[PDB]
Amino acid sequence: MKTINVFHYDAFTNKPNMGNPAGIVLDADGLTEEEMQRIAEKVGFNETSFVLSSEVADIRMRYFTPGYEMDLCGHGTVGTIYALRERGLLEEKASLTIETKAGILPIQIGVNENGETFIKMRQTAPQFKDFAGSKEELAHSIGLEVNDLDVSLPIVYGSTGNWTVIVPVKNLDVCERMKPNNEVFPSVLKEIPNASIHPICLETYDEKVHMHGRHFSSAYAGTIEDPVTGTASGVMGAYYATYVEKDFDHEMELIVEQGQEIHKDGRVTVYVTKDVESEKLQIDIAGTAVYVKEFEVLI
Amino acid sequence: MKTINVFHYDAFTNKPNMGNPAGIVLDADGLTEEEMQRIAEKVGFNETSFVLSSEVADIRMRYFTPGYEMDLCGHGTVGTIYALRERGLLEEKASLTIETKAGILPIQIGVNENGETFIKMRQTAPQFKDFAGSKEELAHSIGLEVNDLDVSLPIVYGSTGNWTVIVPVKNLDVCERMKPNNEVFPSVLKEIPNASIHPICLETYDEKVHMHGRHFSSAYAGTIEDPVTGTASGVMGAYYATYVEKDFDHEMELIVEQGQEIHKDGRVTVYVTKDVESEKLQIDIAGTAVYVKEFEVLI
Ligand SMILES: [Mg+2]
Repeated sequence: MKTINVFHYDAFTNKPNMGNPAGIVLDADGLTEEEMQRIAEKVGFNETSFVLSSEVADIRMRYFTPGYEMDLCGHGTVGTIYALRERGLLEEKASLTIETKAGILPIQIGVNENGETFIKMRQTAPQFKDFAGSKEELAHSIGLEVNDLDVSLPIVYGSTGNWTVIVPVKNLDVCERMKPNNEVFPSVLKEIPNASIHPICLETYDEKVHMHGRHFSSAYAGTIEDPVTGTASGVMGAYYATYVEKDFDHEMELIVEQGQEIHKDGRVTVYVTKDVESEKLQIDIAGTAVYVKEFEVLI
Repeated sequence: MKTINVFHYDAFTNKPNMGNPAGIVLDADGLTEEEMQRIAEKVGFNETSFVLSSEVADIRMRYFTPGYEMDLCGHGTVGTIYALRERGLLEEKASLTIETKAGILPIQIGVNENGETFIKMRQTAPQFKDFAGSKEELAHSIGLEVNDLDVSLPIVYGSTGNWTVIVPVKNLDVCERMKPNNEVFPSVLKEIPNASIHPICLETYDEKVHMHGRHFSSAYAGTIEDPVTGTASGVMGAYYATYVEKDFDHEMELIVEQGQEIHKDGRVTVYVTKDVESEKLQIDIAGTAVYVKEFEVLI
């Protein structure tokens, strides 16, 4: 048997246990892909990342769920680069390239006002489609009634890499009552039956934050609810810039929060940029992260 | 998008192109399994080896044929360690360990009777089974008549890691007449259909060597003839100690030659020890290697 040290960092939070868990093997150059998959299974977190040597970038990363390899994982990238940086395991520079199976990712490493290191990455340009299904059926699928929805803002499918349904609800009291019936989502979401559902409101628990959301997994995911979701956060930023606060020049940013209803406290910073030659908004997200624990896995 | 330097050293010879070609990537830590497989396919050698980081041994190695990964490769290990040492990429030591998927291999290094650097490896204790099939079909499958076989020595399946059939034939003249019909081997070798066939005789081209072999690959392999075969040579040494000369004091060494019929000239040194612990023969082999070329592979 071999002994592998695995770290647990929580992404998109500054407090242990209050974010999206990210397993990390800080130097995976001694491992095969089969070993990586087995380590991720034994770790049993939603995802475990492996830091590797690269021929074409500063580093390479592979991302695994307990059952399969993913081409990309935003929260795993945030947690992993944060850990490398904070541990003294990176070169002295404010940007990094990461070789992945989906391409080379440029990463920016910065510090926020509070002195915390933030990891910033680009998402895919946003796409929206109107939701044309039944609002009452949608409300019921998340344990609500139709008058819990916010009539003033549109329900839309949105993607900056993965499709989710942005469902505006009246306030936090509504969010607290939600109960996802994920198995029924496909019947309600005709256009994109495998989308997740991400209800939102502008009322927030955290003071510096502009939007609140909750994330309910697709019917095809197995899971019920994700703690702090970087992909959906990017969609929320694009949505905000498109439907809520449209009047900006060049660049705006907002912070979204997630996880309070399940005893967490996640925050994602979303940067929305427009350029005169670009057909769509440009979306970046950034988050900080925090050490949770380290433990041994035998393989 | 990646340019990989591939080295070619011939194993089990001191003369360029007179041994068993070993493709070598000296630092493969930037590569996936798929990339390593693709490089092996492009190179086209019977085996290409990849040097990788290890947390539990001096180095780690993976071995690939043009089509699939192998668990072990003696000639690739010899060529690779010889190359690493030649280029100063290993701590210069008389012993080291190599992590492989099949286990950690202890390796010894020294200077042989001929003044060349040897790489020495432990094989598995010999297993034998009598060949009970048709000697006629066997002889024909190697382009011989049944009369060309040496009746005074037994035909056996033998393994020190890979099953092969030791087929004693008259002499070197008979060896030169041979031509393998590998496709028919499984139908001939009823007991172990996927075995290779390794004819031998005690007449040698080099008077300072003890046994002559030739290696005809299994039907399943992507080859027809292997130039200098470490596994089979270990079986030959065991065979010598078991069936030819059983009278020695604790340990003996012999040299086997292979490759002359295809215009090469390989040598494997075989160490046979009467292990008191296992109460069975213990077999090591060693050989030298030689630089042939370097070239780039784009993947
Ligand atoms: Mg590797």
